[PDB]
Amino acid sequence: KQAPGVSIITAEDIAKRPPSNDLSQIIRTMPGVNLTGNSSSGQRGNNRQIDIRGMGPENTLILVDGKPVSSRNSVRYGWRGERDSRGDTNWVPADQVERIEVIRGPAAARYGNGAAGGVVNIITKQAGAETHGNLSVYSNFPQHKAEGASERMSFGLNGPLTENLSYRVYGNIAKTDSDDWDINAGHESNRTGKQAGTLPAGREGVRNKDIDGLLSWRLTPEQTLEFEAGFSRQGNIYTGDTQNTNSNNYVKQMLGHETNRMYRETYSVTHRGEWDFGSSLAYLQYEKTRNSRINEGLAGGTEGIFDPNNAGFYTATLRDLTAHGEVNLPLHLGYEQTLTLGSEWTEQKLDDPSSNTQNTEEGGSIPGLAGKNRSSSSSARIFSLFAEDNIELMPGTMLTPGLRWDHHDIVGDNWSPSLNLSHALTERVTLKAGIARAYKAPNLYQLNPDYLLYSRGQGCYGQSTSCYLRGNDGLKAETSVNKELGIEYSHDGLVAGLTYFRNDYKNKIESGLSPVDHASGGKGDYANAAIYQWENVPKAVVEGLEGTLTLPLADGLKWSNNLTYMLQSKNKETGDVLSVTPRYTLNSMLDWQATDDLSLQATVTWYGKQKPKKYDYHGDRVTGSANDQLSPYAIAGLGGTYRLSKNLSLGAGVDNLFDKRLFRAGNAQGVVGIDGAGAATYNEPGRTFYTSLTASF
Ligand SMILES: O=C(NCCCCNC(=O)[C@H](CCCCNC(=O)c1cccc(O)c1O)NC(=O)c1cccc(O)c1O)c1cccc(O)c1O
Ligand SMILES: [Fe+3]
Repeated sequence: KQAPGVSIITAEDIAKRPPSNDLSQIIRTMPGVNLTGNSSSGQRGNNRQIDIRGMGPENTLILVDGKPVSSRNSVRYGWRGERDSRGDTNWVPADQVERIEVIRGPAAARYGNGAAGGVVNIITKQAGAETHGNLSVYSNFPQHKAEGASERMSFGLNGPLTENLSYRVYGNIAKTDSDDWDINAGHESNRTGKQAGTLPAGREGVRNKDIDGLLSWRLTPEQTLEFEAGFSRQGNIYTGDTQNTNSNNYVKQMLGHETNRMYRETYSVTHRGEWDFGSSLAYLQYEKTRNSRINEGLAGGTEGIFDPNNAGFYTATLRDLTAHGEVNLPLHLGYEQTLTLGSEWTEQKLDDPSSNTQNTEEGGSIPGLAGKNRSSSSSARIFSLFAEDNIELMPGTMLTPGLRWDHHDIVGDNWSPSLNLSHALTERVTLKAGIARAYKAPNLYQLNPDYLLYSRGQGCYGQSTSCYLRGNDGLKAETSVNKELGIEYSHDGLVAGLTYFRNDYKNKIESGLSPVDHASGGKGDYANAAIYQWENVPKAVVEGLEGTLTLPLADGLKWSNNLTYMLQSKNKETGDVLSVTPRYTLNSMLDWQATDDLSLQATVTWYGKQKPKKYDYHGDRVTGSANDQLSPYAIAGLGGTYRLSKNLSLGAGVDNLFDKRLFRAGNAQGVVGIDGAGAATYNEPGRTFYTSLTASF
């Protein structure tokens, strides 16, 4: 379940540490993985997503059965690098997952665009030779009522209909209540003036509806043809969250209301063929995401708060089209080896009405940008060709080179080579090394010169004068040279391993630091504002350690541990951190199979210290509560699963047994009337009992 670079989570693991609702909860406990924001602002800080090796969650590519999820790219990408999005790990329900694969660093680059951190691939349970199904229910109960409880019901149902014809379907209904609007009261950062009384929000709630159907059709013994369609819906429950933690009356009106809904529809055709020379796979996916939410402002403090002048919903639409071909070729030659050949094509169409609406009446107008009625539409296509060769130099030693070439229709050509070595120093010991250069295509917001934010001063780098920030079709893609060197002892369920990783991070895209221009005209002190773009930041670095250790204490009894230690995370231009992660993270499970029918689990997670950014949006050094750090802390849990028959199991447990709690105080830095909160940007939920029930044939 842990090799160097790679982790599997199984369906059995999902049962022994049941997630509330989102899978991020269990995915984040792998080595190398954190749950964090994309950037340092702390904005939308209770909306944290899976991060691989400190590279940010935009560089974690989420797959379902090998097919991209791109839905979050429908949510506005803000000045400071965040989206008001819960991410893309909540589309498949926990209890219909067969396994999750997490692939980190150099072994992930070959997957291409947006895998600089790595790939997380959520794999669903499939039909068997007979009809099976299941019914899974989960329900939790926080000690403190402020905190939102979660409820989850999902079925699955699968089998043959003819000898050439099979199916699987599932459907899920779930709800995570929001935190009370006031859960952070008395923990909030200092707030004066007109910002007096405002609150850093707790966790947003979500309602889920997921329905998938799959038909697998065996055209020949060697040819399989699959069709599936997916329908999901998430609607939130709002609890006061605003980009800057300021409030108005529209915010309060909606408290408890659904203010955003994502409908996600996937249709896919997949043909899979296994024959003399080897294997073929090819697929078409159409993902259509509709992101309906309340119109928000786009200027300064008003960025990311509901806009009262223009009340009501807009709908942003993402149409994402993915097609993929491979075959593979066993090749007997100088070295016995295996070769893989493939193209990939994608199209991202984005229609977003609210995002390109900022006007130029106050900061003065911008040559080449119309102040009104700018386009909704943005798009990019990448075409890609690749080949991997997997090579047995001598038994138990493997070499895997591959080349990916990608043509982005705007950005141009990218070349992402890779090379992955494993060696058995001993029948017990294995050394692994990898060095790849991964690829990140600028997202459609960064790329678009119709996308325009404005600030009167407070958000402008290197000045207090008003400024604009503008998209930039000139940009280069972000690339990263992800190096990793690791060693693992592995014998009779004793596993002990330690990996060092460094990713050299080139052209990270980010709000720029110097004006490229100045507008002309507009009003008063704010006239002739500065113009900044999205830049490529020349160099950044992340660096750290991953470890695993697994000891069989006796037959009934297994002690497992995963360790992340983050050495460095540095924008080498500004010297500030890229993300806020914990210095280290240790997850420890004890697994007692107390009887053939009772399993018991104890867990602990230790989080290290967390430090905020050094510099504000001006580039100046922060002060007061902006500096505040989060001390190390641990979260422990007990649970069990009691099997009542082959057809019926029960679970129960406690998460956060000693009620260690944390509270979102605000964003990192201070603005006028709103003191910063440093690293205290999220809510850690308290003691929480849970129960569960799984019936299956
Ligand atoms: O005095 C300023 N703005 C006008 C005061 C009335 C606005 N008061 C508000 O409560 C609201 C919300 C203020 C909440 C605190 N501000 C922030 O957290 C903030 C964050 C990032 C960037 C900013 O410019 C911010 O103000 N501001 C606006 O209506 C506003 C409109 C257009 C352009 C802006 O930059 C805005 O902030 C000002 C002066 C220098 C620098 C600024 O960023 C200012 O907003
Ligand atoms: Fe402002």
